[PDB]
Amino acid sequence: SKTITYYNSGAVPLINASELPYDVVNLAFLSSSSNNPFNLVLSGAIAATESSFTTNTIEAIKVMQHKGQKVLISFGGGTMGSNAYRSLSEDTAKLADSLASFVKNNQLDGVDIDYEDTAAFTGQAGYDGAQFLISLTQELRKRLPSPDYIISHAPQPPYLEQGGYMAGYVEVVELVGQEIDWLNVQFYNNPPWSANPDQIVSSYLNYTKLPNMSPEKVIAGFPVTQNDAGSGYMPVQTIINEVIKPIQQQSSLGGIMNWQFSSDHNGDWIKAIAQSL
Repeated sequence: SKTITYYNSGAVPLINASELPYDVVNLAFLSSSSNNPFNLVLSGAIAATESSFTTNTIEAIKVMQHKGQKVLISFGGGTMGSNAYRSLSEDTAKLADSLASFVKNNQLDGVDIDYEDTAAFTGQAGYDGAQFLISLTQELRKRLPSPDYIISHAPQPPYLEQGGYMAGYVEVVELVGQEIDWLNVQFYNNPPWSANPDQIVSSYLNYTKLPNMSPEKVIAGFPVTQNDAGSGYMPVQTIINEVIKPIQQQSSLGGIMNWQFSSDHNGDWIKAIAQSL
């Protein structure tokens, strides 16, 4: 199983992650400028400017990588507009080249596609979101081959519900799941999954059985603290004993993701979770 975290807030120095039991750190975020959607800009504690990492970030990445940890840039995030994606969907190869260049020029291990434009799975966004994610994944994987590079996505549970109205990622995994390393499923901000372990477990198992998916390719994601999500916080003892152990009893568990690194005091959360894996 793998342990994954997102780094957006800088309240805890990034280099602290190099001494904690994380396998993957997603730097959040790279996203479209309001100006021109094909110009990608950085946000969060990683950014010295819109186009550059801070000095401390650059060093922390090297130290993490020396430890055998993988560091991805997360593209997207919750604040990226559907209108920017609509434009990008008309030239995914150009977007892929920009992302691949950012990964290579900053010596990263790949990309996390944190895509949250739900309306593009319901016919309300003026572009086909599933075909966008399918094409973007193919073009990115062309430029960032396995197994040297990682491509993850971060879907929300409705995206993966067979037969659902917003199940865009069912189509995604059916067409290009073999090219995706794993899914960081956000079991938060999404009723009725939020803080509902029984529903999280049954859905997790269903997702591992989608075409091209497996336990290894599905990571269960949670907020560290109450302030990390509008809904879905659960104490770590509940995650362990009502999510992790029930999944381990029936299948295997690809891993645990959290939002977000700087909310975890002294790394206690990841230490307890890791232990349980």
